[PDB]
Amino acid sequence: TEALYQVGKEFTSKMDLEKPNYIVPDYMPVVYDKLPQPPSHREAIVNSCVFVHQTLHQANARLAKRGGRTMAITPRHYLDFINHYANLFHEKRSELEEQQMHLNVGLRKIKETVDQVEELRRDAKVNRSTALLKSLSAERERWEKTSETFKNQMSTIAGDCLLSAAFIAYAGYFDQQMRQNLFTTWSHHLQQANIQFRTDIARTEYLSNADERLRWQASSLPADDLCTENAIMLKRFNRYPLIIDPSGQATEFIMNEYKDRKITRTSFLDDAFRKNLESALRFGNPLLVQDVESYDPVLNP
Amino acid sequence: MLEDEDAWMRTLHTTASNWLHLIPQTLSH
Amino acid sequence: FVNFTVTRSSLQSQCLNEVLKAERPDVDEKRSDLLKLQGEFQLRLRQLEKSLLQALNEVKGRILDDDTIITTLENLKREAAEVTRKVEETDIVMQEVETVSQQYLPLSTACSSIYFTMESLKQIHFLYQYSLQFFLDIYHNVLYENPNLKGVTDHTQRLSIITKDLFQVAFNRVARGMLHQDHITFAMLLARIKLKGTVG
Amino acid sequence: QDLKGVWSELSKVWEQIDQMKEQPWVSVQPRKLRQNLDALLNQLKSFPARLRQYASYEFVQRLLKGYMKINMLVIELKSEALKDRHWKQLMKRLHVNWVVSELTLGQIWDVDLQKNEAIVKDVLLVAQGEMALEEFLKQIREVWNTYELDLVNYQNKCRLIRGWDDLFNKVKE
Repeated sequence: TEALYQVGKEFTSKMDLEKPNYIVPDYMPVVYDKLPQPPSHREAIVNSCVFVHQTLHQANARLAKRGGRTMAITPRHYLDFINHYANLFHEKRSELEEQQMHLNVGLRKIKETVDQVEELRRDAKVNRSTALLKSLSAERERWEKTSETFKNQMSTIAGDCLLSAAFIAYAGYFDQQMRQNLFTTWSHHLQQANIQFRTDIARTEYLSNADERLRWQASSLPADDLCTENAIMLKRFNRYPLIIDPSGQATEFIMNEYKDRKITRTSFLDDAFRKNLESALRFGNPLLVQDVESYDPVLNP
Repeated sequence: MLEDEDAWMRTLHTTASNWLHLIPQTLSH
Repeated sequence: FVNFTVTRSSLQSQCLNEVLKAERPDVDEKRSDLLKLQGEFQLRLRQLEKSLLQALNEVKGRILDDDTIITTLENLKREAAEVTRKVEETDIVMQEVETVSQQYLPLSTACSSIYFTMESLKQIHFLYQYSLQFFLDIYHNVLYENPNLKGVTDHTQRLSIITKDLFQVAFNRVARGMLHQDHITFAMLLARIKLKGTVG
Repeated sequence: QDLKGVWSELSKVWEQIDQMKEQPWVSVQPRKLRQNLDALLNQLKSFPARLRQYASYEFVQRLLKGYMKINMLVIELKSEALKDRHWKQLMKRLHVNWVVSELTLGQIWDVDLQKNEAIVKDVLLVAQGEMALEEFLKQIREVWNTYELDLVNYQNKCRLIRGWDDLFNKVKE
């Protein structure tokens, strides 16, 4: 627990996870017995980040208990989770700041247009300027409230990214039911720690714009919640992905998506696999390798 | 139970226990 | 890892979504609209502000060409209030879709059980192999091309007819490709599935 | 009168920084540069507390900290991947008319590499890809210029070629 806590703190130290108004909960659940007390927002966030790893280990152990096929959980999962959390936090904060700045520019231009129509009222066009102003000011007021909402969105970003970052890193092999169970457990633990997060989060919607979903559906993506989440996992991956697709739809989806990049098909069983892999690594074209059940170890580095 | 995957091992434990109890422990040569 | 594997819950969700789309499309709209109160609607609402600001400073005293620029400002007046209504009506809609979706849930569980039984049929005879496209085609026939639903408008009767036709069409389609010995076995499996799904 | 003290104690650091800046770009070894910069920073850390309050000391310490931060990009700029074309691309994109033979470390240092890290990363990525392709063509040229057809005697009548499988495998690859 201490190693996970320390490797989390020094990777999420560059992030602005500071909240001066963080009300510490009366009774907090702790994985790191030596947490600073009373914990601050950064301390609580890192403790929750370790809760994600601990709960995932417990879930895998439970799946082993009921005879299900388990998958190894290693420190690299935690490093990938923290990297995804950092990239997602930076991306969402950058997007919100860009939107808020654009809305401030819009308010400036609305005030400029109000000045222009006031100049035009100095001059039967003049009477109806009373209507356009009645519209413009209303729009201005609307934009003002929109700006206020953005502030609340800031207060909700951090935990939300956590609940998404873990989802991108850990719960990729699990089925939909256990994915939802893990997400509910993480959300409950975040609620227990007074970390502010959206109540009704949609993972597939928080991590992808509708243009991307439309593009995926244009490709051979079966449109389901699990399939959309998987398609997101094929976009926000730090480590290369392993696609378990008995149907075979996902291979066609990857092929159609990366056709512009001239992706080429290969399999481990193929005799000319190593040379094709050498060419792909040497020149940079993307590659899809099939039949990884007979995984060659040469791909380890 | 190939379609049903919910407890299968809970019953299989009792079944295997009964099967062990039924068979004699050894056969003298 | 990225698992594109069909399971009980995945197929249950797919079937429930299909039923909500086919038989209660209003709830499907109110559900797709509940996941569009996230980035989609607000992104469009401010993407319209982008075009507004593009055509707001294009002025040299010609803003009042007819004093009818408000139309461009009215196109954003409507949607905002609309996306302010749905944000206000986001708890009534959520409870409503929950209540309406739980009604159509036993059908989804029956669908998952039936498909997984068809997948289980392999170890009874080597010929008894059926793809998920088979079950989904059975469901498309049962929901859209069902002659028994014509003239029925009450939703409860439609649901009951859909369930009965699902069991019947599944048995007919599967048993047309089975030896006569195994028809009773599959019928017994479907009867057990309905007994799990039947009420009372 | 403490202004004279801080200026006198900072003068030596300025001479060393300028002497490093005057070094021609070809002779730069980034590891030695890091060693010299670390020596300068440790020397700066030993000044009396009275001098440290001044803005000049903070400015110089921040300057050396920035040079240390961009030392990574300086290492990447000494990559053998970069060629005349890539230097031309850097000059055009950064709007600087450098002369490669006459370039000095100071000119790269005072150019805002920290702000313009994206351009530098893009150019060195293109350089890495082009270096990969170039070395692959070099491998082809060396292999086929050095490949000899093996010959084995056959009944003392002639020597037939041996190794068809290897030759065809190499040609196919």
